[PDB]
Amino acid sequence: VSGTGFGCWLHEAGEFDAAYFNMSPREAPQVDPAQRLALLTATEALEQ
Amino acid sequence: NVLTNPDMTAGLDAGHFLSRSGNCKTFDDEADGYCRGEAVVTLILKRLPDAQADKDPIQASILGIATNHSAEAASITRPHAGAQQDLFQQVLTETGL
Amino acid sequence: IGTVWRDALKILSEESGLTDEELTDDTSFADVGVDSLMSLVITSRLRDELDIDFPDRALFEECQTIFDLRKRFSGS
Repeated sequence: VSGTGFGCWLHEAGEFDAAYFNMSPREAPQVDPAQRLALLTATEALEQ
Repeated sequence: NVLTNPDMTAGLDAGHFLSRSGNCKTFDDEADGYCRGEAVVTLILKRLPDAQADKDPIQASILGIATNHSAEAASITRPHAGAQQDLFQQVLTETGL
Repeated sequence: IGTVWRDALKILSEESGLTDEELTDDTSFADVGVDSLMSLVITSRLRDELDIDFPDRALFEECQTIFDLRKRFSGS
């Protein structure tokens, strides 16, 4: 049991565009949100 | 590499990565996955002239090293022979052998 | 073939988590997101229950779209 419960959070960490990245609805929830956010941000940076 | 999480073994077997029969049988006609092992290894490296001038014991020399990705594979986990051949040729040409 | 095809489509929809609205004939297995890893599960379940013959090649390799899988299932 922790003594602190604070922190700054990403409230849209579970949002992803599976169809764009050739994923499947059953595969997507199994991918760490870190990987999904990395994909999204990398694509945005490359396009920018 | 020390294995202590059963979940990792379960997830590797769920992905059909591990053989359910025995050890890794490479070049065998009945290869059906690999076996999980443990090992810790540490090496000491140094540029050759600095080792020679230091009277250090030398037992091998690294001539070259390279890395790439098999991003053209049919699947993410599946290998790609073309990328491996390009990597080998690149290292060989760079090393001068 | 009709009953086998319906059961196979149900199996594919379960494993893919799709609708069967967009898992149509034109659908391409690559866009769906079926890897060889998932095609192995599809074929294993298929052989275990339906008793159909899909060994050593999965589906995504030989069957690019649902057309090819349905054709294979028809046994033409």
